[PDB]
Order: sequence, then structure tokens, then C-alpha cells
Amino acid sequence: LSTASVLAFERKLDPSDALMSAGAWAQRDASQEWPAVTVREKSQTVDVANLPSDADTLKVRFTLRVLGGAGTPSACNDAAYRDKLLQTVATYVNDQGFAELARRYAHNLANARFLWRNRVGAEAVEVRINHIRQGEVARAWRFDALAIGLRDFKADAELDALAELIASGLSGSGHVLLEVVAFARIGDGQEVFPSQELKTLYSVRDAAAIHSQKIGNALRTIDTWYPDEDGLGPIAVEPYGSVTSQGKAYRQPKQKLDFYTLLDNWVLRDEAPAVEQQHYVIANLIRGGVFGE
Amino acid sequence: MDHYLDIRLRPDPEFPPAQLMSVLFGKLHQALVAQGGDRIGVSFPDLDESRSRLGERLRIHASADDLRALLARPWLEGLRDHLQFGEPAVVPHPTPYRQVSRVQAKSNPERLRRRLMRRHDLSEEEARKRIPDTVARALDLPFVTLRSQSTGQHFRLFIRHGPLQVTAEEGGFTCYGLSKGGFVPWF
Repeated sequence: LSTASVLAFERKLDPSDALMSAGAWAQRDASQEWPAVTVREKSQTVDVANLPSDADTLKVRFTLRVLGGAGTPSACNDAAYRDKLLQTVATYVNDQGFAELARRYAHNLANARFLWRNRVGAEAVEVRINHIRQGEVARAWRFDALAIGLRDFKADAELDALAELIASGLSGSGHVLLEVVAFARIGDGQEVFPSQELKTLYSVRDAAAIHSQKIGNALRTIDTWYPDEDGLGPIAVEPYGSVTSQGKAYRQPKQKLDFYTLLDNWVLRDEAPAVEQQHYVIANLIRGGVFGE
Repeated sequence: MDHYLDIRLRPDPEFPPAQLMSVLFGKLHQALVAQGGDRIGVSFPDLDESRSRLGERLRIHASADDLRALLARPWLEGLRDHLQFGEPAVVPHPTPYRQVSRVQAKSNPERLRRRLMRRHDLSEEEARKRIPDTVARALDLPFVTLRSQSTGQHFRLFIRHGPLQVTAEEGGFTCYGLSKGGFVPWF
């Protein structure tokens, strides 16, 4: 009848941190053991991240574990609100799978948005994707990131086969684990852009890295279902969808397109939004967070 | 002047005003800095000093061949997927006073000014009395940031241009080649 005061949603599509390492282009065959990128100083004391000057290619590697079971909250007070929420997702999943969502998730691995300030200014970016059922690779992939459009989404039989894998993970059909490896020609000794500590740089084994949540922000720019305008490209799926760099928000509570307003209609008030608007509702349950009163 | 150009940078997260798209506005002139080319007329067509940004598009004033086919340097990258792209056209047929672009106008002299204050065989107690800090004073130079070895984010800039002529011709060459005095496109 009403939302519970506690709604904690365990997130899905959990990324890791991304190690960075240099290396020469066309050395992708023996590209396993590279020297990484440290964090040095220059003088007034700042912390910069640069390649070794003999190399031209940044190597970025993280892992991604698709969990699935996106309907069940981890913490919920009332069971009748909990059950009908599970009934509402079961209405969604039976009508259509996670394929249209995951095909938009299948892009963000291919055209490497997780290269945030590293893709802009590059000239050749190649992303490896491997499915590892065991320690061995059970399924491999190979994708250009510049040919696949950063602002425009298009389908491919290689992408759709990869989309069905992430759809199989989100629907709970099995286990999906991914090894994303990104080679990018930036140039000799150039400035790569790691994540900015609150000013040092986030390094782990004295090897500069990107935050895990700063990668997961790049893996969820799926919301093209704006109130205002799709001309600026996709934006990360968030309740009260807002961009810090553009400064303005979208999806106001005065508008009837708010995620909380949609969820109260789509679950409590039994008022279904559009099918194009249903994809925005589910893609915040994969995000997770404290919802409810 | 002879062939005025434009470059549209589309809106996105990575091109906001913080450091992914702030610093690529007065220091990203690699076509006049590193990528190849030194003899163009800098004329930004978005000279609006209210927001402190003297250029909105990638406005460049070149010749007819330099705008049609002689402007293929690496100073126009990033607009393949992270923005839009432009092309060349004709020069200003009317009298446009677009003699203002990214040029060598800026007031950051405090980066190395101790030799003009206290590095003249004296001590360091004259860094503002003998030679003051009046040139190393940041002001309202309407111009996009720079991404050199002065900060991890963007920086300050300025517009080293002035008036523009009435005919079609590339003006004078400043540090940025800002084509001031030549009748470039007004906007």
C-alpha cells in the first residue's frame, strides 16, 4: 500500500578498481607483464601521472561481476510492499527480459567510457573482453572503441552476443564474470588521467588507479529517456538525474518523470509508464541505494 | 579573413566547465602550437565577456585553401565522438570586426618574476617594491583554460585580440596568432 521506511538495494554489476600500465602498441601479444604507472612529483608540490617515455599505449584492466536478482531489496520493513515489488518486477521480466538494458550496457564496455579523460585525445583504442567461467577464458571478445559511437548507440551481432551474456547474468541464469582490458594509444610519455584523491592520486600497489565507483559511473550512461532533450547524448542513470559538470539537473519532482514518482505509480498506484520509461526504473535498482522513507 | 571556420564542442559530462572541458579552451591550440601550423588568424566567434569566455565554438580565421583543405592538423581532435565537427567556408564578405581570438594576451607574470623583483643581485625583500606584482595579477581575460604543467585541472587564459578590419584578410600574428586588425568573421 505504501513504501517501507527502509529500502536498501544491494547493487548489481559490481566493478573493481582499474590498474594502469604502459607498454608499446602492437606488443599486445606479450602484453601480460607490463610495468605500471607510478605517481611522481614536479615543482608547488603536485602529483602527476605520466607514461614511461619509451611506451605509447596505456593498458587499463579491471574486472566486472554481474550479480542478478535485481528485484529483491536487501532490507525492507513491510512484506506486502516487498512482495508486490517482486510482483512488479516479475511483470517486467516476463514481458521483456534484460536484453534492451544489457545491450545498452554492452556498449559501455565496448566504446570505453571508463577511459574518462583518456579516450578524448586518443587515436587508437582497443578493448579486450573475456568471459571466465574458470581461471581459463571461456569466451573472448575484441572491440574498437572509436568506431563504436560514443554519443550514438548501435547494435552488432558481436555486441548482441555479449548483450545476451549480461542479460543472462542480470536475469540470474548463471554466473557472469568479465575481464575488461583496454589498450589505448595516447603517445610517448603523455599525461594519463587517474582518479583524483581528496591532492594525491589513487594508487594501490604504488600503481595509479581509478576508483571502482568512478568506473561504474561510466558503465551506466544509459538514460537517454530525458524529460528535456536527447541531443546531448546519454547521461548516467540516477534518481533526480543530474550532472555536476553541466550544473543543471533533469527529471524534476515537479515533472511527473521522477524515479520516485515513477516507482510510486509503477508499483503502488498501479500506473504503468512507457516501456521506454520502464528501462529507467529497473536501471536504478541495479544501481541500488537507500530508498523509501 | 579569407576562410573562417568553426568547431562545435557538444555538451556532455566530460566537456563541462571543471577540468575535462574547461582547460581545452585557451591551451588546446595544438594546430597553432604542436600539431602543425603557425600562420593563421585567431578569431573566436563567441566573444562574450559576461561569462569570462571569449569563444564558444572553435572559431578560426584562415585563408580559402587553409580553411578548405589546409587545416587538417591535430588541433581539432575530440570532436569526432565527444563533440561535433566543423568545416571551412568563405571569409567575411561584410565588414566584420572579428579581430579577437585566442592570442598572447594574459597577465600571469608572477610565474617567474623574482628576477624582476629581487633576483638582480639583491635579496628577496624586494619582490613587490622594486618590481611589483602588478603584471602577475589575474584579471577578467575572457578565454578558456589551459592544461599545461600548472595544475591537474584547467587554468586561466585571455583574448589577445582587438579590433577587426572591414576587408577580407588575415591580420597580425601574436603568440596565439590572434588575428587582430584583420577583418575576420564577427561571430
